[PDB]
Amino acid sequence: AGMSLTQVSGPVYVVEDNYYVQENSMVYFGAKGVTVVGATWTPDTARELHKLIKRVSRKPVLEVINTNYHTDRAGGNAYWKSIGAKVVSTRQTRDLMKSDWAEIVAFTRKGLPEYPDLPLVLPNVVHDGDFTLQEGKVRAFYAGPAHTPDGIFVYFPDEQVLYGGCILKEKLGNLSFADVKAYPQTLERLKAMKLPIKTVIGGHDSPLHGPELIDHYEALIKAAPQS
Ligand SMILES: [Zn+2]
Repeated sequence: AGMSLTQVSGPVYVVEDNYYVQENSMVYFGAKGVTVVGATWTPDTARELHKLIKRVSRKPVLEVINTNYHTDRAGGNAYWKSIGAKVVSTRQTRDLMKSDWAEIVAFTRKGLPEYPDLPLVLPNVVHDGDFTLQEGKVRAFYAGPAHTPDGIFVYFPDEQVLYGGCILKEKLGNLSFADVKAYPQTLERLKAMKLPIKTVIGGHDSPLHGPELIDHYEALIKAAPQS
């Protein structure tokens, strides 16, 4: 399918968005409504995700988290706003989105000419620190710069699942926005938290991994150019 939505543990589901370059995002089915983590690539992909959500739950989509300011994490924003979902990010992410959205859209369209020239749609709920949703069961935090300056992690303590959006994945990638030397230092700050982790969801490539995906990517980036 163009997109799948599949349970990994309890109320925590993984989105495999096979549009453009495959990106993986998360959905949390809560008691009052649904939290989406990663807005997906475009307003059209966001609509496709909503269609899948409505086959699982009748409860409203409450909010969507932009885990960074890039197109694969914020592209769906127009759709989510249109249905009355909050679009949530850190202040850092929101500020970078305002200044750099045109730049990231242009960069995206260099490799993906078919990708739409999306207008800026900013988060309307902005956090200055770490934050939680869903009665503390979805926990977002900053541990330093990596793939971008602003990318955040989202942890699901009940299910022991960690999502890092674009930060964690199988292949190195081309690193155009990355802080190559800080990247492993951010991964080590993450590991030093000693979070109970059974599952790490990679934001690209195949999503389902164990905690060792962190070590896998750390080793790749420590061997990279400019490391
Ligand atoms: Zn990405």
